[PDB]
Amino acid sequence: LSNVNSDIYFKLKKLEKEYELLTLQEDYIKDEQ
Amino acid sequence: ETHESGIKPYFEQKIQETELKIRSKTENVRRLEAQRNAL
Repeated sequence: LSNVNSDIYFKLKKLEKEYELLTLQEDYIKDEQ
Repeated sequence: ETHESGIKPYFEQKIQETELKIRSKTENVRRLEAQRNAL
């Protein structure tokens, strides 16, 4: 289970870099409309 | 196996704050997509 705990944090830190770019999308189409 | 289960929801608590956010933005940025599509 020590391979499940080291992968969780990593995945969370990886996917949140790609969903921080979809939160920029919110600001941008709020001012565009 | 029981020592690795008590320090595992607190590795996961830091990542689950960003995760709840990301459930509500996703709905919210498709909410403003629909308004903007009709305009």
